Amino acid sequence: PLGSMLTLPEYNEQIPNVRSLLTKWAKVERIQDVQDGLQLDVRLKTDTLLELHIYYDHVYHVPSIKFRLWSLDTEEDISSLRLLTLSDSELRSILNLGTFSVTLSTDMEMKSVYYYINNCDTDANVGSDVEHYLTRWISLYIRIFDLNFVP
Amino acid sequence: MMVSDLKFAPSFQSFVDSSFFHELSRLKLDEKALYTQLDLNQFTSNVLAISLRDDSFQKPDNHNIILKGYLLNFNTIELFKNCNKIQFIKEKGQELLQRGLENDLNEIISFYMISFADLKKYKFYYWICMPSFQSDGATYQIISSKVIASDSDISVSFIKQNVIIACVISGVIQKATPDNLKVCEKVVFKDFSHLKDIPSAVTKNILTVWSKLSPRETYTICFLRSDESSFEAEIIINNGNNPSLKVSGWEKNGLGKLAPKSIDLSSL
Repeated sequence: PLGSMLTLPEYNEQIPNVRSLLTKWAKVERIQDVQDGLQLDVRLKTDTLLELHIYYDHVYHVPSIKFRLWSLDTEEDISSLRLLTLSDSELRSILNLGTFSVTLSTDMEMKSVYYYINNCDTDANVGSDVEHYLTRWISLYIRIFDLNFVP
Repeated sequence: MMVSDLKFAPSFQSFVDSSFFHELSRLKLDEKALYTQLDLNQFTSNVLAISLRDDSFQKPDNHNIILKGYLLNFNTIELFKNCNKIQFIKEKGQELLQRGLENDLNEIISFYMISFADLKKYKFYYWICMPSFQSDGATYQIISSKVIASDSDISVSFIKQNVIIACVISGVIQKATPDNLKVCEKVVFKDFSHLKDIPSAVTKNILTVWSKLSPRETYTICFLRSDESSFEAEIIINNGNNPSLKVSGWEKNGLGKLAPKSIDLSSL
């Protein structure tokens, strides 16, 4: 019964690479190593900051992406950063979802929100090999934010 | 090299997570000390990053370098918008000036957040500053500088410690205590900057203090950096014995302007 064999350990052995090639992505404003993941600050559009989180899901045993968008508005002489909640129609405009799907839900403690790229079929997508699993993944998935990013 | 001007790079860059202004409200409904584990092994835009999550309200140590800053929150956009920062930073400076003169050099580095938590429209206005003081009309210049190496036991020694500032008295580091700061060959600093040959504005604090305590001809400081840009410089403090203290220190918001920053949360 196929299913991801990716172990949280194996996933962590591979995170540094995802971090390395994710640096080549010229849109990246920042990249924090966090526990069991990476948190990037990205400039998706010239007024849209992309707060992107890469973590390891324990249900399905695959790497996952949860993010959330921010708009760089300027009040008066002060710079503002505001959380965006767009319609799935609005969202599908600024991204490249294609066959993929994202659901806007709440965070662990229902304080705020995140857009979740559905990860269920993630495995039937990336492939059999547990070797380079995180590479083949990010390579393909990242495309949802930039068709031109070459990993 | 030739006597050169000594340029300073801004001390930090703030990164306050949205998870911060929630924790605030949770607490505001039941002035506070903020804490943050300084990441010195990786800067952003060549400067230290002051990170403010939600747990920026509790010490996890007695191992890692924690900075203690202070946040005061206002009730209206009025009490906030109408409160001259210069006096605030100034006063905050003098406190720190004093603390360096009578204790240790580490006690001079700190940050301050003035925030207006408006629950009405669920917007948040804040402004952070990290004090940088010098005696009015003071200027610095490098006499000469050498490239420091961290593969040196002497460096490896500062690294192992859990402080950003220290001294060299015979080849062994030691708490930059007013007393130890009078026979110390040089001061060491885990700079909050990676700009080649340009230390952080916070260096002035080390100078202003180290001087007013143990006046010298020159002052050798060693800026240590996770980077390959570590260097030791012979500094000269000209024209500065003035009694009045001038203190700069506010960060510039995303517009480049010296204003606070807004983290709008209307959706939620």
